[PDB]
Amino acid sequence: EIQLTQSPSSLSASLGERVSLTCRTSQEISGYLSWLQQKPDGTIKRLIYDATKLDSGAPKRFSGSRSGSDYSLTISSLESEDFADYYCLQYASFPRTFGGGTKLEIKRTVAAPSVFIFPPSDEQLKSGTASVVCLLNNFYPREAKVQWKVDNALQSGNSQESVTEQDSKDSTYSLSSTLTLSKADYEKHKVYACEVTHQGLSSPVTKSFNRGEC
Amino acid sequence: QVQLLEPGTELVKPGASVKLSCRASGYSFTSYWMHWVKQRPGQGLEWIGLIDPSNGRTNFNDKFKSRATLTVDTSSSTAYMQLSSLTSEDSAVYYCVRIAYWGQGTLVTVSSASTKGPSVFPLAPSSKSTSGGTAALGCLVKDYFPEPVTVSWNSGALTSGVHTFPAVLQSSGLYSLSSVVTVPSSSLGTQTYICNVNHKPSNTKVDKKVEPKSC
Ligand SMILES: CC(=O)Nc1ccc2c(S(=O)(=O)O)cccc2c1S(=O)(=O)O
Repeated sequence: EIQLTQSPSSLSASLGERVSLTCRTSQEISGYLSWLQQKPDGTIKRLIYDATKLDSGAPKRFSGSRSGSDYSLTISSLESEDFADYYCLQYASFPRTFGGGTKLEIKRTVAAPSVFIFPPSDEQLKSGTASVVCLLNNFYPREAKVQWKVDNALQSGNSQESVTEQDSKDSTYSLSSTLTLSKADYEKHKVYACEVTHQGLSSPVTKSFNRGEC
Repeated sequence: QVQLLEPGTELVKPGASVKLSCRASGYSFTSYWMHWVKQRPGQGLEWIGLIDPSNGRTNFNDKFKSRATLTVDTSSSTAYMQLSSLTSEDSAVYYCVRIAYWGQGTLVTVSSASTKGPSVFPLAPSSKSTSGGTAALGCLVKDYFPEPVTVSWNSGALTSGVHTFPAVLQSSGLYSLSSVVTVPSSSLGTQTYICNVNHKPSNTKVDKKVEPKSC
Protein backbone atom coordinates (compact mmCIF):
# COMPACT_ATOMS: atom_id res chain seq x y z
CA GLU A 1 0.00 0.00 0.00
CA ILE A 2 1.24 3.46 -0.85
CA GLN A 3 2.35 5.14 2.40
CA LEU A 4 1.96 8.88 2.75
CA THR A 5 4.44 10.41 5.16
CA GLN A 6 3.40 13.77 6.53
CA SER A 7 5.60 16.39 8.15
CA PRO A 8 5.75 18.16 10.35
CA SER A 9 3.57 16.20 12.80
CA SER A 10 2.89 19.40 14.71
CA LEU A 11 3.56 22.96 13.66
CA SER A 12 3.37 26.10 15.75
CA ALA A 13 2.97 29.39 13.93
CA SER A 14 1.75 32.97 14.18
CA LEU A 15 -1.08 34.82 12.56
CA GLY A 16 0.13 36.19 9.27
CA GLU A 17 3.04 33.80 8.87
CA ARG A 18 3.65 31.77 5.71
CA VAL A 19 3.85 28.03 6.29
CA SER A 20 4.19 24.84 4.32
CA LEU A 21 3.17 21.28 5.14
CA THR A 22 4.65 18.29 3.41
CA CYS A 23 3.36 14.91 2.26
CA ARG A 24 5.73 12.34 0.76
CA THR A 25 4.64 9.22 -1.16
CA SER A 26 6.26 5.76 -1.06
CA GLN A 27 5.59 5.30 -4.80
CA GLU A 28 4.66 7.54 -7.73
CA ILE A 29 1.11 8.92 -7.60
CA SER A 30 1.31 11.40 -10.51
CA GLY A 31 -0.49 14.37 -8.89
CA TYR A 32 -3.46 12.34 -7.58
CA LEU A 33 -3.49 13.90 -4.14
CA SER A 34 -5.71 16.20 -2.15
CA TRP A 35 -5.22 18.24 1.00
CA LEU A 36 -7.97 18.05 3.63
CA GLN A 37 -8.62 20.24 6.64
CA GLN A 38 -10.28 19.04 9.80
CA LYS A 39 -11.68 21.71 12.09
CA PRO A 40 -11.48 21.52 15.86
CA ASP A 41 -15.22 20.60 15.64
CA GLY A 42 -14.46 17.52 13.49
CA THR A 43 -15.78 18.76 10.15
CA ILE A 44 -13.62 17.92 7.16
CA LYS A 45 -13.07 20.15 4.16
CA ARG A 46 -11.07 19.78 0.98
CA LEU A 47 -8.67 22.66 0.22
CA ILE A 48 -6.65 21.33 -2.69
CA TYR A 49 -7.12 18.61 -5.25
CA ASP A 50 -4.98 17.16 -8.05
CA ALA A 51 -1.94 18.27 -6.02
CA THR A 52 -2.15 21.90 -7.06
CA LYS A 53 -5.76 22.91 -7.80
CA LEU A 54 -7.77 25.08 -5.41
CA ASP A 55 -11.09 23.74 -4.15
CA SER A 56 -13.89 26.03 -5.24
CA GLY A 57 -14.79 26.48 -1.58
CA ALA A 58 -11.31 27.26 -0.24
CA PRO A 59 -9.70 30.70 0.17
CA LYS A 60 -6.87 31.75 -2.08
CA ARG A 61 -4.19 31.78 0.65
CA PHE A 62 -3.97 28.00 0.21
CA SER A 63 -1.69 26.73 -2.58
CA GLY A 64 -0.44 23.27 -3.53
CA SER A 65 2.77 22.26 -5.22
CA ARG A 66 4.82 19.17 -5.86
CA SER A 67 7.96 17.65 -7.32
CA GLY A 68 8.09 13.91 -7.77
CA SER A 69 7.11 12.27 -4.50
CA ASP A 70 7.15 15.55 -2.49
CA TYR A 71 3.80 17.35 -2.15
CA SER A 72 3.47 20.60 -0.26
CA LEU A 73 0.55 22.59 1.09
CA THR A 74 1.30 26.31 1.51
CA ILE A 75 -0.67 28.90 3.51
CA SER A 76 0.45 32.34 2.36
CA SER A 77 -0.64 34.25 5.43
CA LEU A 78 -2.13 32.38 8.37
CA GLU A 79 -5.52 33.37 9.73
CA SER A 80 -7.27 32.22 12.89
CA GLU A 81 -9.55 29.81 10.94
CA ASP A 82 -6.47 27.93 9.72
CA PHE A 83 -5.31 26.53 13.05
CA ALA A 84 -6.59 23.02 12.55
CA ASP A 85 -5.46 19.53 11.50
CA TYR A 86 -4.41 18.72 7.95
CA TYR A 87 -4.33 15.43 6.06
CA CYS A 88 -3.20 14.39 2.58
CA LEU A 89 -5.12 11.69 0.65
CA GLN A 90 -3.90 9.85 -2.45
CA TYR A 91 -6.23 8.52 -5.13
CA ALA A 92 -3.74 6.94 -7.56
CA SER A 93 -3.83 3.49 -5.95
CA PHE A 94 -5.91 1.02 -3.99
CA PRO A 95 -6.28 1.00 -1.14
CA ARG A 96 -6.87 4.69 -0.77
CA THR A 97 -4.52 5.96 1.93
CA PHE A 98 -3.95 9.07 4.06
CA GLY A 99 -1.02 10.90 5.59
CA GLY A 100 -0.75 10.73 9.41
CA GLY A 101 -1.75 14.36 9.76
CA THR A 102 -0.25 17.66 10.79
CA LYS A 103 -1.50 19.69 13.75
CA LEU A 104 -1.19 23.46 13.28
CA GLU A 105 -1.47 25.42 16.57
CA ILE A 106 -0.97 29.08 17.41
CA LYS A 107 2.52 30.05 18.55
CA ARG A 108 2.89 32.19 21.66
CA THR A 109 5.51 32.75 24.29
CA VAL A 110 6.37 30.18 26.94
CA ALA A 111 4.16 30.25 30.03
CA ALA A 112 4.91 28.06 33.03
CA PRO A 113 1.98 26.19 34.51
CA SER A 114 0.42 26.97 37.87
CA VAL A 115 0.32 23.63 39.75
CA PHE A 116 -2.30 22.49 42.25
CA ILE A 117 -2.77 19.16 44.00
CA PHE A 118 -6.06 17.81 45.36
CA PRO A 119 -6.39 14.92 47.84
CA PRO A 120 -9.25 12.45 47.68
CA SER A 121 -12.51 13.78 49.08
CA ASP A 122 -13.83 12.28 52.25
CA GLU A 123 -16.99 11.39 50.30
CA GLN A 124 -15.09 9.22 47.85
CA LEU A 125 -12.93 7.59 50.51
CA LYS A 126 -16.03 6.34 52.25
CA SER A 127 -16.68 4.04 49.32
CA GLY A 128 -13.38 2.30 48.72
CA THR A 129 -11.44 4.19 46.06
CA ALA A 130 -9.04 7.13 46.20
CA SER A 131 -8.48 9.62 43.44
CA VAL A 132 -5.69 12.19 43.65
CA VAL A 133 -5.79 15.05 41.10
CA CYS A 134 -2.94 17.30 39.87
CA LEU A 135 -3.84 20.41 37.88
CA LEU A 136 -1.50 22.22 35.49
CA ASN A 137 -3.09 25.57 34.66
CA ASN A 138 -2.63 27.89 31.66
CA PHE A 139 0.69 26.88 30.23
CA TYR A 140 2.43 27.03 26.84
CA PRO A 141 3.60 25.03 25.04
CA ARG A 142 1.37 21.99 25.34
CA GLU A 143 4.16 19.58 26.15
CA ALA A 144 4.26 18.91 29.89
CA LYS A 145 5.47 16.07 32.08
CA VAL A 146 3.65 14.97 35.22
CA GLN A 147 5.09 12.33 37.59
CA TRP A 148 3.27 10.98 40.63
CA LYS A 149 5.07 9.85 43.73
CA VAL A 150 3.84 8.15 46.84
CA ASP A 151 6.23 8.26 49.80
CA ASN A 152 8.86 9.27 47.21
CA ALA A 153 8.19 6.11 45.20
CA LEU A 154 7.74 6.94 41.50
CA GLN A 155 4.39 5.72 40.20
CA SER A 156 3.76 4.06 36.86
CA GLY A 157 0.60 3.11 34.99
CA ASN A 158 -1.97 4.15 37.57
CA SER A 159 -2.63 7.66 36.31
CA GLN A 160 -4.57 9.16 33.40
CA GLU A 161 -4.47 12.70 32.07
CA SER A 162 -6.21 14.94 29.60
CA VAL A 163 -5.53 18.33 28.09
CA THR A 164 -7.83 21.14 27.06
CA GLU A 165 -8.03 22.70 23.63
CA GLN A 166 -5.85 25.76 23.10
CA ASP A 167 -7.49 28.67 24.86
CA SER A 168 -9.22 31.14 22.52
CA LYS A 169 -8.21 34.20 24.55
CA ASP A 170 -4.69 33.41 25.74
CA SER A 171 -3.56 30.48 23.56
CA THR A 172 -2.55 28.36 26.60
CA TYR A 173 -3.32 24.75 27.55
CA SER A 174 -4.32 23.20 30.89
CA LEU A 175 -3.89 19.59 32.01
CA SER A 176 -5.56 17.35 34.57
CA SER A 177 -3.97 14.15 35.88
CA THR A 178 -5.67 11.63 38.11
CA LEU A 179 -3.84 9.07 40.25
CA THR A 180 -6.08 6.15 41.18
CA LEU A 181 -5.35 3.95 44.16
CA SER A 182 -7.57 1.67 46.15
CA LYS A 183 -8.47 3.16 49.53
CA ALA A 184 -6.47 0.41 51.23
CA ASP A 185 -3.28 1.42 49.40
CA TYR A 186 -4.01 5.11 49.88
CA GLU A 187 -4.24 4.71 53.67
CA LYS A 188 -0.94 2.71 53.80
CA HIS A 189 1.13 5.70 52.63
CA LYS A 190 1.69 9.28 53.80
CA VAL A 191 3.23 11.64 51.27
CA TYR A 192 1.47 12.23 47.92
CA ALA A 193 3.21 14.32 45.32
CA CYS A 194 2.99 15.47 41.70
CA GLU A 195 6.23 16.58 40.05
CA VAL A 196 5.98 18.75 36.96
CA THR A 197 8.53 19.66 34.28
CA HIS A 198 7.84 22.15 31.46
CA GLN A 199 9.92 24.45 29.21
CA GLY A 200 8.77 27.37 31.41
CA LEU A 201 10.06 25.86 34.66
CA SER A 202 13.75 26.23 35.27
CA SER A 203 13.54 23.39 37.81
CA PRO A 204 10.83 20.80 38.57
CA VAL A 205 7.84 21.92 40.58
CA THR A 206 6.49 19.46 43.17
CA LYS A 207 3.15 19.92 44.91
CA SER A 208 2.46 17.51 47.75
CA PHE A 209 0.38 16.80 50.83
CA ASN A 210 0.37 14.34 53.73
CA ARG A 211 -2.64 12.07 53.91
CA GLY A 212 -5.21 12.89 56.60
CA GLU A 213 -3.74 16.28 57.56
CA CYS A 214 -5.27 19.70 57.02
CA GLN B 1 -26.42 21.57 -2.53
CA VAL B 2 -24.52 18.28 -2.31
CA GLN B 3 -25.22 16.78 1.09
CA LEU B 4 -24.46 13.60 2.97
CA LEU B 5 -26.63 12.68 6.00
CA GLU B 6 -25.47 10.32 8.71
CA PRO B 7 -26.90 9.23 12.07
CA GLY B 8 -25.56 10.85 15.18
CA THR B 9 -24.11 8.49 17.80
CA GLU B 10 -24.39 4.76 18.44
CA LEU B 11 -23.55 2.46 21.34
CA VAL B 12 -22.81 -1.18 20.51
CA LYS B 13 -21.75 -4.19 22.53
CA PRO B 14 -18.55 -6.13 21.79
CA GLY B 15 -19.08 -9.00 19.34
CA ALA B 16 -22.15 -7.23 17.93
CA SER B 17 -22.45 -5.41 14.61
CA VAL B 18 -23.31 -1.88 13.54
CA LYS B 19 -24.98 -0.77 10.34
CA LEU B 20 -24.48 2.88 9.48
CA SER B 21 -26.48 4.85 6.88
CA CYS B 22 -25.46 7.71 4.58
CA ARG B 23 -28.28 9.48 2.77
CA ALA B 24 -27.10 11.38 -0.26
CA SER B 25 -28.72 14.31 -1.98
CA GLY B 26 -28.11 17.12 -4.45
CA TYR B 27 -26.44 15.00 -7.19
CA SER B 28 -26.95 11.75 -9.11
CA PHE B 29 -26.32 9.02 -6.57
CA THR B 30 -25.06 6.40 -9.01
CA SER B 31 -22.57 8.85 -10.54
CA TYR B 32 -20.00 8.91 -7.67
CA TRP B 33 -18.29 6.20 -5.63
CA MET B 34 -19.25 6.25 -1.92
CA HIS B 35 -16.34 5.72 0.47
CA TRP B 36 -16.19 5.02 4.21
CA VAL B 37 -13.45 6.41 6.49
CA LYS B 38 -12.70 5.68 10.15
CA GLN B 39 -11.15 7.90 12.79
CA ARG B 40 -10.34 6.64 16.24
CA PRO B 41 -10.48 9.34 18.92
CA GLY B 42 -7.39 11.57 18.69
CA GLN B 43 -6.05 9.50 15.82
CA GLY B 44 -5.88 10.02 12.05
CA LEU B 45 -8.05 8.98 9.07
CA GLU B 46 -8.21 5.39 7.80
CA TRP B 47 -9.90 4.21 4.62
CA ILE B 48 -12.29 1.31 4.90
CA GLY B 49 -13.52 0.93 1.34
CA LEU B 50 -15.85 2.10 -1.39
CA ILE B 51 -18.93 0.97 -3.23
CA ASP B 52 -19.94 2.06 -6.74
CA PRO B 53 -23.71 2.59 -6.49
CA SER B 54 -24.21 2.18 -10.23
CA ASN B 55 -23.26 -1.51 -10.06
CA GLY B 56 -22.65 -2.49 -6.43
CA ARG B 57 -18.96 -3.10 -7.04
CA THR B 58 -16.65 -2.67 -4.06
CA ASN B 59 -13.02 -2.21 -3.16
CA PHE B 60 -11.85 -2.70 0.44
CA ASN B 61 -8.91 -2.14 2.71
CA ASP B 62 -7.58 -5.64 3.50
CA LYS B 63 -7.71 -4.70 7.13
CA PHE B 64 -11.51 -4.55 6.90
CA LYS B 65 -12.36 -7.15 4.24
CA SER B 66 -13.25 -9.89 6.73
CA ARG B 67 -15.84 -7.85 8.63
CA ALA B 68 -17.26 -4.94 6.55
CA THR B 69 -20.25 -5.12 4.18
CA LEU B 70 -21.14 -2.23 1.89
CA THR B 71 -24.50 -1.88 0.21
CA VAL B 72 -26.71 0.75 -1.35
CA ASP B 73 -30.41 1.45 -1.83
CA THR B 74 -30.66 3.43 -5.01
CA SER B 75 -34.32 4.11 -4.43
CA SER B 76 -33.56 6.14 -1.33
CA SER B 77 -30.07 7.30 -2.37
CA THR B 78 -28.64 5.73 0.76
CA ALA B 79 -25.37 3.93 1.24
CA TYR B 80 -24.80 1.51 4.14
CA MET B 81 -21.78 0.14 5.93
CA GLN B 82 -22.14 -2.91 8.17
CA LEU B 83 -19.19 -3.73 10.45
CA SER B 84 -19.27 -6.91 12.54
CA SER B 85 -17.51 -8.58 15.41
CA LEU B 86 -16.85 -5.22 17.01
CA THR B 87 -14.25 -4.55 19.68
CA SER B 88 -13.09 -1.44 21.50
CA GLU B 89 -10.69 -0.87 18.59
CA ASP B 90 -13.71 -0.09 16.43
CA SER B 91 -14.79 2.84 18.59
CA ALA B 92 -14.44 5.76 16.18
CA VAL B 93 -16.14 8.36 14.05
CA TYR B 94 -17.15 6.90 10.71
CA TYR B 95 -17.56 9.18 7.68
CA CYS B 96 -19.14 8.54 4.33
CA VAL B 97 -17.35 10.48 1.56
CA ARG B 98 -17.61 11.12 -2.14
CA ILE B 99 -15.27 13.30 -4.22
CA ALA B 100 -15.23 16.86 -2.86
CA TYR B 101 -17.89 16.18 -0.16
CA TRP B 102 -17.43 14.70 3.31
CA GLY B 103 -20.23 13.66 5.67
CA GLN B 104 -20.38 14.97 9.25
CA GLY B 105 -19.60 11.48 10.59
CA THR B 106 -21.26 9.11 13.06
CA LEU B 107 -19.66 8.37 16.43
CA VAL B 108 -19.67 4.66 17.27
CA THR B 109 -18.78 3.51 20.78
CA VAL B 110 -18.18 -0.20 21.48
CA SER B 111 -18.72 -1.05 25.10
CA SER B 112 -20.24 -3.69 27.41
CA ALA B 113 -20.81 -1.06 30.13
CA SER B 114 -24.26 -0.15 31.37
CA THR B 115 -25.71 3.32 31.84
CA LYS B 116 -24.63 4.93 35.08
CA GLY B 117 -24.88 8.45 36.33
CA PRO B 118 -21.81 10.07 37.87
CA SER B 119 -20.58 10.39 41.43
CA VAL B 120 -19.51 14.06 41.86
CA PHE B 121 -16.68 14.59 44.31
CA PRO B 122 -15.28 17.91 45.47
CA LEU B 123 -11.72 19.02 44.58
CA ALA B 124 -11.66 21.27 47.64
CA PRO B 125 -9.58 24.46 47.74
CA SER B 126 -6.52 24.08 50.01
CA SER B 127 -3.09 25.51 50.88
CA LYS B 128 -1.76 22.75 48.66
CA SER B 129 -4.06 24.31 46.06
CA THR B 130 -3.46 28.04 46.50
CA SER B 131 -1.03 29.88 44.25
CA GLY B 132 -0.43 33.18 46.02
CA GLY B 133 -3.68 35.08 46.00
CA THR B 134 -5.27 32.39 43.82
CA ALA B 135 -6.92 29.13 44.88
CA ALA B 136 -7.93 26.30 42.59
CA LEU B 137 -11.12 24.31 43.20
CA GLY B 138 -13.12 21.80 41.20
CA CYS B 139 -15.37 18.77 40.80
CA LEU B 140 -14.38 15.21 39.91
CA VAL B 141 -17.22 13.64 37.87
CA LYS B 142 -16.43 9.95 38.17
CA ASP B 143 -17.72 6.57 37.00
CA TYR B 144 -20.41 7.49 34.48
CA PHE B 145 -21.48 5.92 31.21
CA PRO B 146 -21.92 6.75 28.41
CA GLU B 147 -20.60 10.16 27.36
CA PRO B 148 -21.33 12.98 27.58
CA VAL B 149 -21.35 15.15 30.63
CA THR B 150 -21.56 18.94 30.73
CA VAL B 151 -20.38 21.09 33.59
CA SER B 152 -21.14 24.64 34.53
CA TRP B 153 -20.34 26.78 37.54
CA ASN B 154 -22.81 29.08 39.31
CA SER B 155 -25.19 28.44 36.50
CA GLY B 156 -22.80 29.82 33.93
CA ALA B 157 -22.41 33.03 35.92
CA LEU B 158 -18.88 31.80 36.66
CA THR B 159 -16.96 31.23 33.39
CA SER B 160 -13.60 33.03 33.63
CA GLY B 161 -10.86 30.68 34.79
CA VAL B 162 -13.03 27.58 34.25
CA HIS B 163 -11.44 24.56 32.67
CA THR B 164 -13.62 21.51 32.03
CA PHE B 165 -11.41 18.67 30.80
CA PRO B 166 -12.01 15.93 28.24
CA ALA B 167 -13.10 12.81 30.04
CA VAL B 168 -10.89 9.76 30.26
CA LEU B 169 -12.04 6.17 29.82
CA GLN B 170 -10.99 4.21 32.87
CA SER B 171 -10.04 0.51 32.83
CA SER B 172 -13.45 -0.20 34.41
CA GLY B 173 -15.15 0.99 31.26
CA LEU B 174 -16.64 4.03 32.99
CA TYR B 175 -15.63 7.67 32.28
CA SER B 176 -14.14 10.28 34.62
CA LEU B 177 -13.87 14.01 34.05
CA SER B 178 -12.72 17.01 36.03
CA SER B 179 -13.80 20.63 35.97
CA VAL B 180 -11.76 23.25 37.79
CA VAL B 181 -11.86 26.97 38.30
CA THR B 182 -9.31 29.38 39.75
CA VAL B 183 -10.68 32.03 42.11
CA PRO B 184 -9.33 34.51 44.69
CA SER B 185 -8.36 32.74 47.89
CA SER B 186 -10.05 35.69 49.66
CA SER B 187 -13.50 34.87 48.18
CA LEU B 188 -13.66 31.44 49.80
CA GLY B 189 -15.45 32.95 52.81
CA THR B 190 -17.86 35.22 51.02
CA GLN B 191 -18.84 33.22 47.96
CA THR B 192 -20.30 29.78 47.37
CA TYR B 193 -19.01 27.56 44.59
CA ILE B 194 -21.21 25.01 42.94
CA CYS B 195 -20.56 22.79 39.95
CA ASN B 196 -23.59 22.10 37.77
CA VAL B 197 -23.25 18.59 36.35
CA ASN B 198 -25.61 17.16 33.78
CA HIS B 199 -25.41 13.65 32.33
CA LYS B 200 -28.00 13.79 29.57
CA PRO B 201 -27.67 10.09 28.63
CA SER B 202 -29.07 9.19 32.06
CA ASN B 203 -31.08 12.42 32.37
CA THR B 204 -29.19 13.08 35.57
CA LYS B 205 -28.26 16.48 37.00
CA VAL B 206 -26.02 16.94 40.03
CA ASP B 207 -25.27 20.27 41.77
CA LYS B 208 -22.42 19.99 44.31
CA LYS B 209 -21.08 22.68 46.58
CA VAL B 210 -17.33 22.82 46.79
CA GLU B 211 -16.10 23.93 50.15
CA PRO B 212 -12.86 24.66 51.91
CA LYS B 213 -14.46 24.60 55.38
CA SER B 214 -12.58 23.73 58.62
CA CYS B 215 -10.61 20.82 57.15
C1 LIG C 1 -10.24 10.56 -9.97
C2 LIG C 1 -10.46 11.30 -8.67
O1 LIG C 1 -10.62 12.51 -8.64
N1 LIG C 1 -10.48 10.51 -7.48
C3 LIG C 1 -10.82 11.04 -6.17
C4 LIG C 1 -10.55 12.43 -5.84
C5 LIG C 1 -10.88 12.91 -4.59
C6 LIG C 1 -11.48 12.06 -3.60
C7 LIG C 1 -11.84 12.50 -2.28
S1 LIG C 1 -11.51 14.24 -1.86
O2 LIG C 1 -12.31 15.03 -2.84
O3 LIG C 1 -12.02 14.45 -0.47
O4 LIG C 1 -10.05 14.54 -1.93
C8 LIG C 1 -12.42 11.66 -1.34
C9 LIG C 1 -12.67 10.30 -1.67
C10 LIG C 1 -12.35 9.81 -2.93
C11 LIG C 1 -11.74 10.70 -3.90
C12 LIG C 1 -11.39 10.22 -5.21
S2 LIG C 1 -11.76 8.44 -5.55
O5 LIG C 1 -11.11 7.54 -4.58
O6 LIG C 1 -13.25 8.40 -5.63
O7 LIG C 1 -11.22 8.14 -6.95
